[PDB]
Amino acid sequence: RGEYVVAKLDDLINWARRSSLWPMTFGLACCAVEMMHMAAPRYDMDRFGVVFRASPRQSDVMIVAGTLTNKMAPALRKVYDQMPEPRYVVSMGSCANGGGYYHYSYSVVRGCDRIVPVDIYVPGCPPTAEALLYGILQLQKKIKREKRLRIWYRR
Amino acid sequence: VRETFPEATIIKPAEIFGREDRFLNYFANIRWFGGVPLISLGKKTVKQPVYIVDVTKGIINAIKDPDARGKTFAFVGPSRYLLFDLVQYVFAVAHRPFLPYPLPHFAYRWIGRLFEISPFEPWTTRDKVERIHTTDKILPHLPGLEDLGVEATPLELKAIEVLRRHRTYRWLSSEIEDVQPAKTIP
Amino acid sequence: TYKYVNLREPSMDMKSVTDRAAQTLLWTELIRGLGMTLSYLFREPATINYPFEKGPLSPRFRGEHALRRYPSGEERCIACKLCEAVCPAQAITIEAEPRADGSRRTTRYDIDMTKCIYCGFCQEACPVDAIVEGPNFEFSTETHEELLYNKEKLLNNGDKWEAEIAANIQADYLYR
Amino acid sequence: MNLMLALLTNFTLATLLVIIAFWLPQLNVYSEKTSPYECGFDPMGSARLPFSMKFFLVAITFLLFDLEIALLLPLPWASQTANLNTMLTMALFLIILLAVSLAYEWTQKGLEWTE
Amino acid sequence: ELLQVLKRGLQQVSGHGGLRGYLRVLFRANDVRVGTLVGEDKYGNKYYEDNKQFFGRHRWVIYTTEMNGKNTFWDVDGSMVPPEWHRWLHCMTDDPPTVKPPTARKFIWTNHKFNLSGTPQQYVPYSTTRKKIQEWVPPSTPYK
Amino acid sequence: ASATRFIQWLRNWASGRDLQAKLQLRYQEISKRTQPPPKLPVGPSHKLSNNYYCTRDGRREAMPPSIVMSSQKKAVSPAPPIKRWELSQDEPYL
Amino acid sequence: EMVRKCDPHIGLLHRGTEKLIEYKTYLQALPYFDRLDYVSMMCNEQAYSLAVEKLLNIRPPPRAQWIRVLFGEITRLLNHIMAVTTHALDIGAMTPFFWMFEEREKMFEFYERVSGARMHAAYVRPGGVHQDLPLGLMDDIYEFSKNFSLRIDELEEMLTNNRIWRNRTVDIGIVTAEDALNYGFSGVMLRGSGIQWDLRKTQPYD
Amino acid sequence: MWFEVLPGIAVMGVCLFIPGMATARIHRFSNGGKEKRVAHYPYQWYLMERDRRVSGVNRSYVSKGLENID
Amino acid sequence: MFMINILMLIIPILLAVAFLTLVERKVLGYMQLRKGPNVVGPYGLLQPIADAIKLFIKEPLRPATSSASMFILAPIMALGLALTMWIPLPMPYPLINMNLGVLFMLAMSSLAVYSILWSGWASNSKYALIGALRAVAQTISYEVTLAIILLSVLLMSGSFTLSTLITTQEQMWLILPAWPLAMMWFISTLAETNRAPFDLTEGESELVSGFNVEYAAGPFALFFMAEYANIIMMNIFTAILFLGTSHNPHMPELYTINFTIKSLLLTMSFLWIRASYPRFRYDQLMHLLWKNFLPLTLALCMWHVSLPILTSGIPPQT
Ligand SMILES: CCCCCCCCCCCCCCCCCC(=O)OC[C@H](COP(=O)(O)OCCN)OC(=O)CCCCCCCCCCCCCCCCC
Ligand SMILES: CCCCCCCCCCCCO[C@@H]1O[C@H](CO)[C@@H](O[C@H]2O[C@H](CO)[C@@H](O)[C@H](O)[C@H]2O)[C@H](O)[C@H]1O
Ligand code: SF4
Ligand code: SF4
Ligand code: SF4
Repeated sequence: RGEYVVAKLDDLINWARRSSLWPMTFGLACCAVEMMHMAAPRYDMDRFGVVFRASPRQSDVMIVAGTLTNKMAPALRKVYDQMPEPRYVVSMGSCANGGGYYHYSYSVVRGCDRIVPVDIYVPGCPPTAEALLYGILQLQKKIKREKRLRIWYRR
Repeated sequence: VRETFPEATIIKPAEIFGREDRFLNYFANIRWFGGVPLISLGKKTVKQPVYIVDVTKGIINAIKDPDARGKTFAFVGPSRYLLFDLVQYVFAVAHRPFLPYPLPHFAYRWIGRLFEISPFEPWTTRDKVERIHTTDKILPHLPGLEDLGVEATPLELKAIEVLRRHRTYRWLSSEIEDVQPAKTIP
Repeated sequence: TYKYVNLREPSMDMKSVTDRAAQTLLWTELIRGLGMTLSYLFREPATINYPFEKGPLSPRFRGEHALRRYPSGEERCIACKLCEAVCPAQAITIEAEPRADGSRRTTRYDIDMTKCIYCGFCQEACPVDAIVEGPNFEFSTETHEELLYNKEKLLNNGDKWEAEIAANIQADYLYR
Repeated sequence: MNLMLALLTNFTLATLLVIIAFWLPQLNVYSEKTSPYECGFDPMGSARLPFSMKFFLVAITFLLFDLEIALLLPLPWASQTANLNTMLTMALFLIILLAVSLAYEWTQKGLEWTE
Repeated sequence: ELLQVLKRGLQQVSGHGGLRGYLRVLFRANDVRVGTLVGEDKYGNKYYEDNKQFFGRHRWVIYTTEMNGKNTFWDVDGSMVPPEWHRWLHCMTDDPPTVKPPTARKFIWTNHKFNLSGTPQQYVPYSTTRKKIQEWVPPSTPYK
Repeated sequence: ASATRFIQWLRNWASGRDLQAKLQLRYQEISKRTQPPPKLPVGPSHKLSNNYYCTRDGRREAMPPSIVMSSQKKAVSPAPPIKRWELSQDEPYL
Repeated sequence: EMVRKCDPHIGLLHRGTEKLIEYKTYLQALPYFDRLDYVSMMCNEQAYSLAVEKLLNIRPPPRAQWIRVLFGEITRLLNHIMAVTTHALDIGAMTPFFWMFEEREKMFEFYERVSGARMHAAYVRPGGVHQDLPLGLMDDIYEFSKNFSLRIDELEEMLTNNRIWRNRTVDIGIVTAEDALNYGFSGVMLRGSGIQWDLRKTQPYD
Repeated sequence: MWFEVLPGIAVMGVCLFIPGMATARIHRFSNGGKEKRVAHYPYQWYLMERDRRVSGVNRSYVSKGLENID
Repeated sequence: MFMINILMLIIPILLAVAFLTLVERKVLGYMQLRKGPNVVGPYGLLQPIADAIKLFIKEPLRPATSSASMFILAPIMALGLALTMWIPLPMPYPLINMNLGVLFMLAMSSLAVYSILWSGWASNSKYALIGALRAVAQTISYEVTLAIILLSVLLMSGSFTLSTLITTQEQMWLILPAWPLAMMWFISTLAETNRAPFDLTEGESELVSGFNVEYAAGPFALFFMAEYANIIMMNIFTAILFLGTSHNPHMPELYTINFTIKSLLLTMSFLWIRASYPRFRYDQLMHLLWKNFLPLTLALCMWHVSLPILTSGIPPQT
């Protein structure tokens, strides 16, 4: 049965992708400090297989951790575009979510979803390190629900 | 569709060229096989390709225009080209060596079925081979892009937008003025 | 008063000069640094087992917003708009009118959770403890629109979290 | 034949893994993805421009010193000679001269990188 | 003392109802410590404590395998903890709801719900106010 | 706190310190998470008499700046020269 | 790899804070100061609170002033840990960052217990502080403080006498006392060159 | 706890054990239960090639004793 | 029967490398007061598999400006040469017995440098170029010292055959008579394998990712696999050189147990060292080797030429 095989193969690739998420070393402002706290010993994101890597070529997730200005917007789009696929974006904190407390500023992008597609929105100013860790686990369960090969099979 | 929905606006484009097209990109990707096979060298085919943004604007303007109901439009580009010149132009813009050679329909229809074995997206099919070599009809009775307030964008102004990524590093920076336009057909 | 962090004259007697010679050639101060990371290898790590274990919080924690009721089930909010006035981020939007009875109540009460800075000024400003920041911090969503809370969402939050919220207010209201 | 088989197997397996890596994943190629990386902003000038070498003098010296090891490698075999008086002198003579050149380049500031 | 260490390890297998239960928790929660059961909530979650563990690890929950019709044997998240145990688990208080029950209100949810984002029962925003301008309606009869 | 004797000796020796006396993980020495209720004091203005606000109104005592010169003897400095600092008796040299 | 010119292009985090503040009351503008040097949140609050108190011609009460100094020094620990460990991390010494952010994690707990927020407390306000210390908090601060000096020693055992660390830091970025003054430097950027200046000593507050 | 690192070390150790064990056993199997002959120098190769001829089965590792003298 | 032997070499190497990544993450984790991978499989045992599968189903990228042929060649060469470094290693029997096995490894190690040089150059990117030229500088720093150190040790062994090092150390480890060489050798292998505190060609905190900044997915994995395979190989080489294991011909597996333990512990020290020190500046690496190791290595080479002659302890040529 092809249906059974592709179903299992999705489980395999989905499990590999969510079990080895490598976020880009990318942070913008306050919220990057809570992201550093998620890497710190108490939460130790690395114990989930979540490893920071600097190069976009070697990254799977962009955590937009902080305010996106108009001056920084092209640069953020550049490094997102340079990520190989599949790639995911986590929007962290009010600034990245929808502009936050600089929403009405002339120099601030009102939400990073104007620039990149966003998979998970993590609320808070800043979200606690645990709130971000909850967001990463929510992304893992989203990846676990992907049906790429099942959809390919039925095309 | 016309009987089922008599007020439908039906739009009949030629081949649409653009960044994600399967037209200009299709020709440029033939380089991976060396030479470019063309039925009768592509001298017995005329295309009138149309720009994606022109088609999009035509669709948007048809939604707002009340005249577009129950009408049929033909969205064509501003110039007609022989297939040989068009494919030659593609390789000139991409700065790739162009080595055309005739291939008969039966032999080239046989290559299409070969590639049809792919369980994924076929690189080419027999149907695609026929469509590429079908001369683009002339339908004066139908309204066109100009009837929707759209100026058809010439191929020469947007090919580099599509074909720059097919160049090697040596030729990436070449500007829009380096390649001579292909011969058209008045 | 001040002190010098790095103003030393090293000893030049033979013993001190040989102790530095051994240090340079035998890497003694580098070995000492290996001992310290070795000593951490054998310590118990500080990692907790999230989500089975949670980081400690206090009753003052500022999390997800909720609109509260009186014990009778009446809304506490009276549409005074003090929370809307003080909101540093202009994240609250309110409309109000006389209810079908004579009551002063809101018809719109929105919080743009992507404008909010979770500062808690709204619950400080509220005269009737109607709007609070609750203890919930695990409400990340897949879409932006899910973070634009209207009055129905906030009343549901209060009904969902009142048991914990009331106990947290009970622990902290004498500090307020 | 054993060695050539081992070399052929090693590089074949490496080539096979590259082939899988390029033909198994789903590709999505466009201009912005494949542009050169430089921290989010477009590079200023080409990466083929000259890159100054500040250790140029050490690199040339490496050539002369690398040939010394070719001259010193046979020493374990040279120790089997009956004529041990001559080899020991010449073995020590070569090393001392290698040490002398290092001392000369060191004192003349050849090991310091240019500014 | 090494043998004493290994006996504590073996006592963990028995403390988890045999090797099957031991493997169940090891694969569900990636931890096999045995704690004192503090209580269970109506959704099946079980709450444990061990006050000789350092602050932060001295309390924990073993999530229920099924909650609200959803299979949570492998898929668990922090939003499955109901409010009464939320306070105890996050150390906002010392007293579990078994000892210090919460105040009962008619309007409080009887059935807690986890995070519903990404499902058909997710929250969708909308304006809660009614139309502000009434448009004139022309007469339904001709007269002209 | 649960480390065996041998491991305690090994890691104490490796670091050169007595680690057990100053453990970086918290145990029972920290405060209870349930505390008795406070009863906070009141400030000095909580009086029923002799408490007229006009006599304790800081804002209304602020005055507009004093004009020294408008464009309408011994030399001075902005303040006396700063006294020289002294070395710590606690530990003059780190 | 020799640097001939450094041209810092900033403004990639410019969010018009100073224009936004003009549309806020003095209370509403305070949280903007948490988000400036977002590693020294309460110190930023205090600077603003002192300025508004000075214009109001009021004085915060002694207990608030003592709480401000206490949490100002707690904040200095949070900042200096970040400053030293990320600096060490950039130079390739990654391990001390982890040891010390578990201490930083314990200090966010003090922030959260007085304000309910780990970072942007908005706790120090013109007139004093928002709320009083919860009972049992000073006991916990004392427990934390009693062990921290040992953590600093562990940091020093990794870096201070490390010949690799000294090679990377000794004689790097020398600034003369005269240049530091004219270039507008302050704080450790002045005291590193021998200048004897500290506003807590020369122009004390609270 | 630090001993949770051991399972990875043990798995790495068993992997690094296999090449050394496999080469030894394969050499015994391919050389009639003995160590593979080492021929670093031409003399040792000469003796090997003689043993290949002397064997009678074209195998340098099949050795003939006093039963092969008459 | 030789092809089976080849596979019983390559396959364990790759699996050992994969689980070295897990061990490194755990050891760094615990030395940093955290745990490291412990969710993906029990004790994080499946983490290496997830990383491997994930990387090979990730889209690979050919940069628009890169030189395609050398861009693809370089990662192939890195892994191919990494596996070739193992064929002469006696554990206790080599796959390929070589008279000059020591020299073969010097040649293959020098050739493996070009996988850094050509990957970095072929990328046509500034951070990749800077990383590549750091590889030139780092090779210039260590190779001259590295080969002369081997020569000093082999003056006691008597040949370039790797199996003879076992015989030389039947009564005693060579680390006793040559601990000054063992120290300078151990540091050299850290620079040889581009390991901290000499992790300069990738130099993450300075060059983002250095020579392999443009590599993704499978091609990136090959460089990672090659890098970790050389960590193990050069610590095995160190164990053979200085911590010789006794070989019982009738129970070779006893050798492989003791030999494996020593090589593992040496490999752990690479992780231990990475967790403990900051990074050299790459000009300071050159001056470390040329102004400290080289003067002492030259002096010790003279000493180890003379010492066998003056003590009448010259080793046999065979
Ligand atoms: C009877 C006759 C006998 C004749 C022979 C007698 C001679 C015996 C004594 C000779 C001296 C023995 C030591 C020689 C080894 C080389 C020593 C050396 O050069 O170290 C100094 C070097 C320079 O550093 P620095 O201090 O900054 O500069 C000095 C002034 N310019 O600094 C360094 O090299 C530091 C290197 C930094 C990186 C270190 C990272 C790893 C540290 C832990 C390694 C532990 C060693 C384990 C070895 C394993 C063995 C297999
Ligand atoms: C036969 C084998 C053993 C022989 C050793 C061969 C190597 C000899 C090394 C050169 C010795 C003399 O050459 C060298 O000259 C310079 C003067 O610029 C000396 O001094 C200079 O260099 C050293 C180190 O760089 C600096 O700390 C010092 O500030 C500077 O004055 C060196 O200390 C000395 O080493
Ligand atoms: S969301 Fe809050 S904490 Fe995060 S960057 Fe913006 S202001 Fe700072
Ligand atoms: S917490 Fe602050 S920003 Fe959020 S709604 Fe309340 S007052 Fe506004
Ligand atoms: S929530 Fe409170 S402050 Fe806001 S309008 Fe209602 S009663 Fe007023």
